[PDB]
Amino acid sequence: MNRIISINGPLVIAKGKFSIFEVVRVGEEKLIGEVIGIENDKAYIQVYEDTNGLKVGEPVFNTGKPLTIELGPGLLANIFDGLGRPLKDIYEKTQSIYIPKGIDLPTLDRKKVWEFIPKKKKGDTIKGGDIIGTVNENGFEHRIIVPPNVEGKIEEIYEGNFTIEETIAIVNGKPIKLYHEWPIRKPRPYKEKLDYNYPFITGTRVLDIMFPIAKGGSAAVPGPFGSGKTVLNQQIAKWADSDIVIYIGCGERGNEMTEVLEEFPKLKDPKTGKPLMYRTILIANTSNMPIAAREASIYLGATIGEYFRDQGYSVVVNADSTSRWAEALREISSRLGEIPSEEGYPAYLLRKLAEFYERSGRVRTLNDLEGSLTIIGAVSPPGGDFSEPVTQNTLRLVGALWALDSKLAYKRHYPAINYLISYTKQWEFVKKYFEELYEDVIEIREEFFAILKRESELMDIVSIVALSDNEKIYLHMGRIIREGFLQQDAFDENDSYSPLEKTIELMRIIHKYYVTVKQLLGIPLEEIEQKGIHEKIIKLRYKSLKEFREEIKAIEQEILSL
Amino acid sequence: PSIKPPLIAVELENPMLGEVIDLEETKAIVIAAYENKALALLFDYYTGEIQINRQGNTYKIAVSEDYIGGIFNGFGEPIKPKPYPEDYRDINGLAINPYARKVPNEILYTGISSIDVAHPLLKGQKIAIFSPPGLPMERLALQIARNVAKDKTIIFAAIGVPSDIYKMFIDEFINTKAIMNSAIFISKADSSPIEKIYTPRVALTLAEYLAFEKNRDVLVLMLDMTNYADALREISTLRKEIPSRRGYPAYLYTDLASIYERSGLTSKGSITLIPMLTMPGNDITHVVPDLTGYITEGQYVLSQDLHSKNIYPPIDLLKSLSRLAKNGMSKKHKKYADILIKSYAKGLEARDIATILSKEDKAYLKFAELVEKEFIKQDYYEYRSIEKSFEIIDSILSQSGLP
Amino acid sequence: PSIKPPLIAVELENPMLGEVIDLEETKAIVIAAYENKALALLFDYYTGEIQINRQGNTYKIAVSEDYIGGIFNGFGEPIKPKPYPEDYRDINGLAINPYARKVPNEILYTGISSIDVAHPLLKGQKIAIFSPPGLPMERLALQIARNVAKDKTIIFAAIGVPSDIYKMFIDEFINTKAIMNSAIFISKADSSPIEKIYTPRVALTLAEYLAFEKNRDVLVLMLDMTNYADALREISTLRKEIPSRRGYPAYLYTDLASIYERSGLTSKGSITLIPMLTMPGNDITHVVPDLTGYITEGQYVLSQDLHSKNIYPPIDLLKSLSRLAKNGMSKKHKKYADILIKSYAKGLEARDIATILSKEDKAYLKFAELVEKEFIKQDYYEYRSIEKSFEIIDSILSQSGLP
Repeated sequence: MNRIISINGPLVIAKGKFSIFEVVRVGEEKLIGEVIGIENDKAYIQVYEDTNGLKVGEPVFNTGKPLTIELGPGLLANIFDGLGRPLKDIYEKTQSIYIPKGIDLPTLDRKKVWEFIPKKKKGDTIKGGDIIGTVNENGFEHRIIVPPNVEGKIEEIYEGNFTIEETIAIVNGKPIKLYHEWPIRKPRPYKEKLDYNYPFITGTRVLDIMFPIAKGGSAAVPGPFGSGKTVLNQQIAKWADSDIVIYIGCGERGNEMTEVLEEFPKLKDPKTGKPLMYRTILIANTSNMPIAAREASIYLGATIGEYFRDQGYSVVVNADSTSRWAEALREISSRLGEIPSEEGYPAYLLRKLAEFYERSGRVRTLNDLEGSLTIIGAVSPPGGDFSEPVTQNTLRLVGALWALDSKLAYKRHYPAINYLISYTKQWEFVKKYFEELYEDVIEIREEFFAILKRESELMDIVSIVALSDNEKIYLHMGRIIREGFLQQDAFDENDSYSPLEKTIELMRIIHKYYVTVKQLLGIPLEEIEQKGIHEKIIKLRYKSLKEFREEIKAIEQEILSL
Repeated sequence: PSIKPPLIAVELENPMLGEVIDLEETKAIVIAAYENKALALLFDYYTGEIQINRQGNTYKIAVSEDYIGGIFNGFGEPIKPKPYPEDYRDINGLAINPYARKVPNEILYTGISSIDVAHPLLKGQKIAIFSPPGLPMERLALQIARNVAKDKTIIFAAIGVPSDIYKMFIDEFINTKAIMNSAIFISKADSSPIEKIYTPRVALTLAEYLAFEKNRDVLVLMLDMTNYADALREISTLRKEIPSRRGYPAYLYTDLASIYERSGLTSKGSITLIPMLTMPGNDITHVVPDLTGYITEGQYVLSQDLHSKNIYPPIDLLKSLSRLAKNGMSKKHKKYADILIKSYAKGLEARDIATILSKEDKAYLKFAELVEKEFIKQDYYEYRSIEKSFEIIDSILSQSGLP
Repeated sequence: PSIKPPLIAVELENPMLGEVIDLEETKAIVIAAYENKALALLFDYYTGEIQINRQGNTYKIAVSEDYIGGIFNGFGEPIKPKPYPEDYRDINGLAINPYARKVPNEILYTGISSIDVAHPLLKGQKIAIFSPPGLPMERLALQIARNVAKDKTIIFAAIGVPSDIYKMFIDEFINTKAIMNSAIFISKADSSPIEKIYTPRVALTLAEYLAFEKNRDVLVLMLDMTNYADALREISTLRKEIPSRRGYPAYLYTDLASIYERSGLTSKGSITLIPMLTMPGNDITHVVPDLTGYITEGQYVLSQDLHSKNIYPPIDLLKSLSRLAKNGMSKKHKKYADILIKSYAKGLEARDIATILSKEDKAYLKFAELVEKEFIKQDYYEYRSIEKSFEIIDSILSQSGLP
């Protein structure tokens, strides 16, 4: 009965009875789509696939349900798309390197045999979000949580080896599997919203000290190309203090997604010793892939992130980049024939962005546990102009700014975090951690900011020549902070990851160096730098582990100006 | 029957502008009207078919003191006991007669030297807070309300703010035990635009009732105004009309004026309003903070430079403004404001120069140097008297080289 | 039946998006489709009435190795023997699975010191060449293809280029005897926009066939991308939709991404793509080179300042980029890239200053002075080894005052 009447890019207008946000199958090729608008007898539908070749005499099938995703064991160490389809199985079912249109395969492996170990017993009353048991997913304790809607006592409950489609327990005349469907546009419910308590360790010496956030917080990494939005976020996907890491390659390079598949199983977690891939879930909808699936990819990883959050773990989601998602919204809203807003974007840009950034939050799960979803969004402003809708709207939703400056990226100062405009509105929530476990860090943090501040002030003065010795000291210490603390080679074997033990010691060794130079201001700085002690501090970050400890107690001996 | 949330099309027999139409499990506001056709904005989210229940009225809220001590949303709907209904009133209110008005002349001391001395706040005066993204603007509001609303009702309207923003206000009210002396209206970030525009309209409808009818002094804080203009632009886009600069509607000024003007001083009570907005891209000439400055009786501009110097509050003394300030400042108080500003302006002028001067410009440079470190810089939990603020100025002057 | 070349209107019983319709002496592409109405773009020029012959397919080209050694247009039509037909394929192709991909790790040495050392080119890597109008960008491409495609197939797509541009490529292929090891697709300047957009689409459709199906390494060069975006904007204008910045369509990024992403490295073969575009007004933040930089894995920015100093290639070492460069650079190779860039960046920094310094900044200034004259400057017919490039750097360092 249903039939297409208009085809316009990713937008397809059909003629028939439809409900809003309903999954459909476009054409005789059955293309997965979603109804977004209704015009009387017609319905506006977006297609998550190619529409180049579709006829007007093609039908559109119904489903009756919304866009969902299989939430269970089989997501770890695997790469999926915007619709949550295995890029591994597609390559194996088709024996081709290309991605066909209209290939509908289940997300999780159906033939995989898991070992379900229950935690509840027969006759026990179960609610929603409760942990019925745990499943060892490659070294991970995947706590199987029941859907938030079910309720009652356990009639039957099993144990041992099962597949993802088998029943592990039956509650109230209804079987319970290891997976459950959930609308990706419908956020997962939580008990209550908790307050910030623990900071979010990233492994980078600038996102942990200068501009750190709390667990369950939100951030933004904007900037032009060549800055390092992908490289920095992957480092966050490498060495984050998190149980579950999610990286959403939204409309970017396919090689940047392949990079994750190649370099992660090789590296090891600085907390478990297990490969990074076991705690990593990939969502891949590249720039050449369907633009409508960019939005779905965002709602997908956010939902899966909330799934492991409801289990009671630490979840981090890296969306790179949100500017492609905003472009997708721009494209769809343009095809619908709606009035454009600022810079061509739709008027409800801030609202749609709020449907993603608000999912973040350290909350109380439905089973009285402490979950945490930290969201890091990447923005790609045209020409490195932060004064743009996508950036400016995100700035009024996040808790911190991790801006990437062009001038720093120009002289190869990576990471090019602009330590002037960048900020953090969650410092007063995380200042308790560092102060308790390391007394003198806020003492030096202000000092580091002060040195970097006046150096920027003196930098407008350097365009003339011929300065006071009390002014030349900041130009000296500023070089030490930048190269020996702010700079962090992401490709160096021992500088890629930096534990707080290494980071704080760098804050201590510079502070110990600063209090020495200020005392010698009675000898010229030229003689102080003649010893070459400052150059020895710069080489510290490139040192391994045991060698780094030994140079610290070697500089301290050179510190002695007696 | 066109359905694309939150905007819908509906056939109605002679509709009404701003008419409320009850649906199955939600409501809607008729924003457009031509013949028997109309467009409506949903309160939240809807899905299925549309039995329509036309009320025949605009959105009216009940007026009482039940709101004082409870948390609500953009519609005034109870989130925490439903308020007594309760004399329904138009949330848009009416235009206050300037003949019945009274120019504010009573200064409300904040305890902040960077405010009380130069650009003090008066009771009933409307004044905004301009702030670059990421700067402690929320703390600046909480610190003010802590000290100027000890004997007043604190009505707070949250406009499109994240859960980290409004709960920063809520928790502060609980810790300071001012939660029961306050009324909070919260419109979430992903909430409907119709909810993000009614929020400051229902908060002031209550404010007008408490202050000008129940005879009280009411302090009203709102945030974020940038989100409010974003919400209004969203509706202006949906309602097929011609946009303007940055897609914003032409009636942006009047709409923002239909909020700020809903405050002042009467012989019965007063409404002290402090709007807050993050300047997009740290630009004061942006379409939102500019028109705001054309309405508000002054503003508090925050400084990234001072913020980078770890200075709280990072208020720019020379950019900040208070028009009705001199209406409460005495002959002695006016002296300090002139001495401070003029020497600080000549100090910063001597900061750009003498870099790459004489003994005269050496003192002014030291003055502005000691002002930012001692006078402007203040602890978040520190209260100062106007005399204490004078003691600081008199001390700085005696160190710079000035009289 | 509306006729205004090259855009036409036509009544078709249930049309198809991208459908090819044979006319009397030409063809057309159905770009629009609503009910029984459709808009089409002609391949060339037409005049008279319109018997329509609907194929029912998108524009499909035959895939073979007949193209290797022949000159074609934007449609793949023979200009020089018609290719064997030949397994027709969709010119748009398909999205390559990133799981099946392989991150390039094999550097293709160009023989150019300003490239090989700092930002080298890898096999399968996509990298663009940004150039101000009138600068030898074409020679930069011909010099690269001369040295990195000695054992590879050189597919060249000409996009809206004058007769002086593509014949500069053709004559070079004949003189270097690489004409039979190449495939050329040329869309003229005054050619139809439908031809100027299919040109890089049919060139890569062949590239995907040769590399990922016939197991080969293919180097693909294209120019001009600025004309391609101009051609796409032309169609976006004809098809009544809402434009954006500078009249360009909103889907500019994705469309440019539907070309650059059609390249990489597989276990069977590889596609080395080098797009080229003249930055309008010498602005890298222009709508065309900006989005290109957001897709391409690095770029080679040309310098007018160096060009005025008679320096070839006029490549800006500090502006140029190669993301996957460090994936092939050894521990020794990485050292030179750091030493070069950092000292050259500190050298130019010492060039702006010390004009109107110390012995330290005297050496770096001399370094950047000797880099542009000896290291960057290279004859068009000069090939250098990576060791020879090291010999230059080591020599410059030993003259500046550096170690």
